[PDB]
Amino acid sequence: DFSLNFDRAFLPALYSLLFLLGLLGNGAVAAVLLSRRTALSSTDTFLLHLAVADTLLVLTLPLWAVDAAVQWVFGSGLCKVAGALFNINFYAGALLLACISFDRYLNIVHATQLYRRGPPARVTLTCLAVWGLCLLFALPDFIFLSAHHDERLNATHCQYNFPQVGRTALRVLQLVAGFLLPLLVMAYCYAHILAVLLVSRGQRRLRAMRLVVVVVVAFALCWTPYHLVVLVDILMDLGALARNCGRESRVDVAKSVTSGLGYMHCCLNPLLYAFVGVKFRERMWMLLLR
Ligand SMILES: NCCCC[C@H](NC(=O)[C@@H]1Cc2ccccc2CN1C(=O)CCC(=O)c1ccccc1)C(=O)NCC(c1ccccc1)c1ccccc1
Repeated sequence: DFSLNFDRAFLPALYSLLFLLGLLGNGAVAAVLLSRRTALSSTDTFLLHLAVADTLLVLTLPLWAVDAAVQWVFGSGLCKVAGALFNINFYAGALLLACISFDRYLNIVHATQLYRRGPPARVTLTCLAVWGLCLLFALPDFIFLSAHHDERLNATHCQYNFPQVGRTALRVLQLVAGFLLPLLVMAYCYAHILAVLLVSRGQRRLRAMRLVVVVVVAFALCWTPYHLVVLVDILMDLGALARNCGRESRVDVAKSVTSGLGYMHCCLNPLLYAFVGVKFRERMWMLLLR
């Protein structure tokens, strides 16, 4: 019962603070961006969509906190709705970070082949593609997610009724599409950005390099701890390890803590991609004056 009590005494407050801070940060980013009368640049649009995704993901948190505390008490319909929202927004966030990195790489590395004389380079096509792909990936949540009434704990939670092979397949898709592909795209793009910036000439390059390194390190540190534990759980399930109660409890608590840390990244997104740029701070100041 150690894992259950730890969840009870630790998830409510953490998710409450995440909810407050995410609603106050990503909402502020969204408002600052939507306050713009003129056009919005490519990275501005991607940041807007990222802010919306993070807002929804944090919005669904308190229901999950209640789930951890006592039990699901909203029926299966809200189980399905919340799960779909969660997965859609998580995948959207990952792919939007990858798209932001690719846009930065295109603008800085291939700087002389994409030059434009101050037009709006509309990028809504990729945003629609991202959202459609996220819906396609979340379909299984729409299909399977239900609220089983456990006869072992007498509880009632939002869990999948997949077959075991299905659970492993969904875990593998999570790992591949949410972590590995975004991480590789980010790594390539930002390594090339650094390679270009080290051989550039200016005084603004230093902050750019530091920001790039911080962004990559933040993503890696925040998300690796959870995906590594997910890989350990896959290894256990496929027979690569021996099951026991103590290991089960360790895995459960580790998953809880690592997931908390991971959603802390969607909490921190405003502090890295939005508030550090002079453009966004100027827009924020203008808005607050208004
Ligand atoms: N043993 C019971 C809990 C097993 C799931 C595990 N729950 C947690 O750890 C914490 C703490 C915790 C404690 C005890 C009971 C419940 C929870 C809920 N948690 C949450 O925050 C929400 C998760 C959730 O109910 C959910 C999310 C999406 C769709 C449907 C449901 C977890 O793995 N959650 C994050 C994970 C994931 C969730 C569901 C299915 C597959 C994976 C994830 C999803 C997307 C991106 C990254 C990670």
